[PDB]
Amino acid sequence: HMPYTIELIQPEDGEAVIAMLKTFFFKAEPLNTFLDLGECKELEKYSLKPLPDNCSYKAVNKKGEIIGVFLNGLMRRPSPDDVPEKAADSCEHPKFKKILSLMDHVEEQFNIFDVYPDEELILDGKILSVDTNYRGLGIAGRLTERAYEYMRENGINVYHVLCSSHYSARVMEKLGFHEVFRMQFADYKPQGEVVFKPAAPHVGIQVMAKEV
Ligand SMILES: CC(=O)SCCNC(=O)CCNC(=O)[C@H](O)C(C)(C)COP(=O)(O)OP(=O)(O)OC[C@H]1O[C@@H](n2cnc3c(N)ncnc32)[C@H](O)[C@@H]1OP(=O)(O)O
Repeated sequence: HMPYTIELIQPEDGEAVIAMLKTFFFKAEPLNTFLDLGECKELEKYSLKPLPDNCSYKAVNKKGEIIGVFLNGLMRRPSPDDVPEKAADSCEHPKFKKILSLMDHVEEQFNIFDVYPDEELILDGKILSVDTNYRGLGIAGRLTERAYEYMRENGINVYHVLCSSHYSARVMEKLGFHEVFRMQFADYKPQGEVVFKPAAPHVGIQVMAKEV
């Protein structure tokens, strides 16, 4: 029950975070749904990568249950010659590899520091999820406000969130973000042919940003 606390997520919390995301987050993602992604250990491992950056937050109720998370990573301004490690490289899951390959392609097509060339460090919002028993109560907004406190404490001015869902992008707009980059699924043809055709409201990847 409530009030809930908002706390820093520790690496120890990884199993509990994954359990929560399986019930409330992963199955709602449109690319996951389009591919009919089953149980996917690679997705779970990839989802936990931001935690050691020590800027991910959990909402925890009076029973000690995680009822919301906002997983965040830190993004440092790249040098022109830096090449990012391809996430899809060495992925063993063929369906999930297609998703990571698209993520790598977005990274090659758009650099957030082209929008913000004077910024040295940007906060990267990766996964925002709230328990379906506790939605409409402002938990997402308070998780986001906790990240604003991290940003103020550390001199970070820009919050970046990549969305694969039209509905996710609108949630971020309601939270005060704006779109800075779009790539339509209909235009993503890495080997000459379309790979993704999710349900109609989902037109493409939308990168959202907020100056805070
Ligand atoms: C980085 C990212 O992943 S972007 C974040 C998007 N995440 C997701 O889409 C995961 C699935 N959805 C969720 O986990 C949640 O619905 C969230 C995170 C989008 C919203 O969390 P909440 O704590 O409910 O946020 P909040 O209280 O502000 O409600 C947001 C809106 O959802 C609507 N809503 C109400 N009940 C529900 C429900 N059961 N499911 C979805 N949305 C609901 C509310 O009416 C509210 O509308 P408004 O913004 O016009 O006022």
